[PDB]
Amino acid sequence: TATYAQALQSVPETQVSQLDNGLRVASEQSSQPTCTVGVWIDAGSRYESEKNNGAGYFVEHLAFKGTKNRPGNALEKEVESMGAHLNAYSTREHTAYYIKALSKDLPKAVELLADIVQNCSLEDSQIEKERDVILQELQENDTSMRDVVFNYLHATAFQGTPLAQSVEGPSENVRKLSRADLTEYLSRHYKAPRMVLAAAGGLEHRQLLDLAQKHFSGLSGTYDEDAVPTLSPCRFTGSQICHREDGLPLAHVAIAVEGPGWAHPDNVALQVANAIIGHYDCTYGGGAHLSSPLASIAATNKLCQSFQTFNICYADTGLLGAHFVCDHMSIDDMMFVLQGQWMRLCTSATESEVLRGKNLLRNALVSHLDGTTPVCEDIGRSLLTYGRRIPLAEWESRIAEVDARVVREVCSKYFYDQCPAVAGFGPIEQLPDYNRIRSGMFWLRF
Amino acid sequence: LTRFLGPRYRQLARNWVPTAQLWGAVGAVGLVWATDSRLILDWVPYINGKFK
Amino acid sequence: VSASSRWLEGIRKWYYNAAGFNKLGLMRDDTIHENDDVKEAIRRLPENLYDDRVFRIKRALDLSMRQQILPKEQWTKYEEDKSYLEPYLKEVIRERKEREEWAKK
Amino acid sequence: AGVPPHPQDLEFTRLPNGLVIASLENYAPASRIGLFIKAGSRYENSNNLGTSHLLRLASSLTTKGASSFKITRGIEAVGGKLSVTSTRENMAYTVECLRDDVDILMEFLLNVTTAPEFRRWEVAALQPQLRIDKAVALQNPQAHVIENLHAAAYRNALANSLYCPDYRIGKVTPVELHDYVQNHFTSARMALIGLGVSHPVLKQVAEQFLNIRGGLGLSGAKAKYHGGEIREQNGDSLVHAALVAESAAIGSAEANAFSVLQHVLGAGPHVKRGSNATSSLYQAVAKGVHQPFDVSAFNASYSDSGLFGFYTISQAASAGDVIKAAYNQVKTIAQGNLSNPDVQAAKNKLKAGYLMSVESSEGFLDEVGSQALAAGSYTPPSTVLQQIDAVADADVINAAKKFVSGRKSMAASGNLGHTPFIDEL
Amino acid sequence: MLSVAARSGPFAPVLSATSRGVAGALRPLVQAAVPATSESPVLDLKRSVLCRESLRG
Repeated sequence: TATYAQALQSVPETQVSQLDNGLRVASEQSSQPTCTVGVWIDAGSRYESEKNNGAGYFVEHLAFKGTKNRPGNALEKEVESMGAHLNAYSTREHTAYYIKALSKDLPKAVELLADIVQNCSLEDSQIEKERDVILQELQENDTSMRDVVFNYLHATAFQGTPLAQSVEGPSENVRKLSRADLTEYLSRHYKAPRMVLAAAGGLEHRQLLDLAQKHFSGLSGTYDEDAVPTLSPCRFTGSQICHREDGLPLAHVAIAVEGPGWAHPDNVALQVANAIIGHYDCTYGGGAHLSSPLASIAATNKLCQSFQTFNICYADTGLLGAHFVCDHMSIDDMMFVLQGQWMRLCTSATESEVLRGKNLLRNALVSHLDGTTPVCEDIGRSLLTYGRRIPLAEWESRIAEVDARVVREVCSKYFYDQCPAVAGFGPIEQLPDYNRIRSGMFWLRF
Repeated sequence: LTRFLGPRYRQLARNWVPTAQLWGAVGAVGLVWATDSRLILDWVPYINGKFK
Repeated sequence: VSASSRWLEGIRKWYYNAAGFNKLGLMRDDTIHENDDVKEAIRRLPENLYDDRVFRIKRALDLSMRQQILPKEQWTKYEEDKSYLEPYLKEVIRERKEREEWAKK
Repeated sequence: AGVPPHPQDLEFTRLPNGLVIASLENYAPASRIGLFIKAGSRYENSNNLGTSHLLRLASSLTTKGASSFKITRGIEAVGGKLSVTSTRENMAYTVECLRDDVDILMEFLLNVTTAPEFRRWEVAALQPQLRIDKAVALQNPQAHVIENLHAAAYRNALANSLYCPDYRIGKVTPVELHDYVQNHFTSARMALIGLGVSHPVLKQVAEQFLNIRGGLGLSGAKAKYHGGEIREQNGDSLVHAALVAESAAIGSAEANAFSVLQHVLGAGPHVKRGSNATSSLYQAVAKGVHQPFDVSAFNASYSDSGLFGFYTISQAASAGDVIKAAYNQVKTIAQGNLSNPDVQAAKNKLKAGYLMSVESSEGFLDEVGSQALAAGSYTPPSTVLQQIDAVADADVINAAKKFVSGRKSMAASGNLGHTPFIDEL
Repeated sequence: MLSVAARSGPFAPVLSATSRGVAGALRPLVQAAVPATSESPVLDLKRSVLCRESLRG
């Protein structure tokens, strides 16, 4: 018959092995003809000072434009010709480079990744070409109201801390960053005990460890000692940023309290409550019959174009709340209906709705880990944030634990009577005054 | 009438019971203090000072 | 089918005539109190039934005002009192009761 | 050892009534079931345009076995999804949940597809969603172009519009949906695909609930290629343009040759922020064009026709130069300027690309379903890679030859002052 | 190789009960945002990209 609990046991164990220099090498072997290999670096914008805030993003732009062993076109041509896809990203805490390739092409994929990671030929003519490209991207990102509001939310919540900074950096830093600025960041940050070589697909683990000694060895000899860089905690501030712009058709609001951070066991319970509230979009079929009270009232009364809950995680901190996009006249109702939902759950959560939230999460977790790219991403990220790969059976075990009593206790710990960080953009005349938002963070009835 | 009889509502009652108990305490001590209700106030140590 | 079940039917025809909405040309379902289930059932009616309903209500309010009644031949006959709202109203209550059963667990 | 369980094989069954059943026990924590129907936009006629769009939006409306409220609440209770994904040929109703909950979602699935009620008031309430749904899709300039491309190419079925025509919004009737289901949602036009389900169970439900007759027969009225051009003055900063000619029907040997030619000229990017060094069209344009541009080989295959050519995004003034550089690049392949390693690279791109496309259960299920409907069989990846390999360099040149010399179809939007008519190419 | 996604070209609309509305398969735009000037159409009475059912543990 094969039950769901039984099926969680069936997924193979992530094999973790450490190299002599500090490079963690981890694999999840499956049956697939393809794979995803990558390097996950514990480096972002939180690691950057005010004077070098665009650095990680600048290196990301240069990482595929030529190495000492493969100049200019060479990397592109090699990856393209074997049918492989080469990708990268940088978040406030993590930088990643990964190849989607055939499993038989795993030797070459690992080799090419090593070249990008260690031997990036940061060519003077190229860093000058890249500055015009990043500047254009900044003008591009301005038009995305969503990207702006979340950047504002980090800026106001994490006021005067490394976390207030965006991944991209400011315009001043993009046009001023030197060749020496980027090599200094690279030497300080791209060090083996802060790197995970992750892989998922039709590969044996022994194959991967061989390749890591074959291509990543040569980051030892002597390392660290003089400059040990550990992250200092980031103070969250209850605050508001309001960018009034009546020329934009719809308002964007992101509201969040301080979350606990990656490691904390009660991230599971917060996520269940975030599932109960869920997310909405004007293209959803459900309408008035949707389970979630906020979603159902929002559809019925045409209260927005969309909303989404989030639990953004950082080391020892994070942002927990909702973002929505709505008409100028609908901001007040939307705040009220959302805040009332946080409070309902904080004081009076019920057994049934909590099981639904548990079920959405089980489904979210399993649907997410589908194919080599999501699993390889989960291997790299988890090794940086948890130290191990948390098996699906354990996630289920930690999900199954969460009753209504858990939800309202954990919700209260973070949501009840707390100062939110509020980010507003667009036609925001009807956006509530901070005091009133603060007032919606408690119930006089309770 | 019959619509409010179910597992969720029993949970919802259990959730608001400590709160509805504490509002009763607010109401009682509130009424006792506002009327100077001697019957109850004869029991409390510092408020006792009203020697006939 | 039965002699006494023909008598319940004749007592029902008696009450129907005593109620006297038929004297104002109304059908039984015209006379229903408008609650939320009812409002929805009216809303769910096809064009032809809604339009007829509107006219019958219009006619009876006009008669009510002038304190008149229709000629005897034009009264709604108990036998032909079409219960047009019945299946609509039954479906709305069916739907409500489900929502309420769901809101219980 | 950290090894997986030995992988099970796909189980395929053609029922005597025409219906296909396919399943794979992958032992996944979640399950996926799709009912794929030969009911796409091409089976609409001029009297009922947009009926399959409203139907696509109607998957959550009252059925005989489950009310609108029940379908929504029951699926969400278990954290499930119900999605309906239309193409020009197909309609796919895909259901998704954890494996303990299949039975509930199957029942919902069967109700939505085999016992919908299309209640007068429920259907009237949903009409405004066609406007919302279209507006959201049509905010990609590509959508309207590829819509205009198909309307220009065909006189017939594939010319149909995928999103409901504006004049039909608020006009598609409950009876039209009833008629659309009665004559397209039949056994011989259907396939039931299962993932994380056992074959005896899928075969059981198909023999119990999916035995439906009395519809239409073949793959509709044979899609008649015509050619022509649709032009949309837009004021949209950049000009989007698609050049296309008739290619090959899906499954044929020639179709595979067109897919290799698509990868020779260049499909999507491979490197995040890349010059696309192996992209034949991109390099050909970039030699002559220095502003922001994009160019890609467009490849569309259907049951009885195909459209191959290219798609361009360029500055309004640069439009003619980009299209002419792109067209001439194809012309050199047609003339015979194509190397063996060139084709090899394209072959690896197509092979690996296909393999990557079926990596997830979302992509695997969609492929098996489309195969079941188009071919009446399942073709394993190893043999698809064999068919890709069978393509000779001459076959690729001939596919280019066929495009260069065939009656063209064009669709363009933006400031078209410098965008050429077919006439001028 | 019989699919709209596997041949990558013609458009494919997707509606659902809980997940956001999706449009289309292949044609260029990903190698058009790299020559960066593509401002991407505003939220003018509009839904949300990237969907939502990919939430980590």
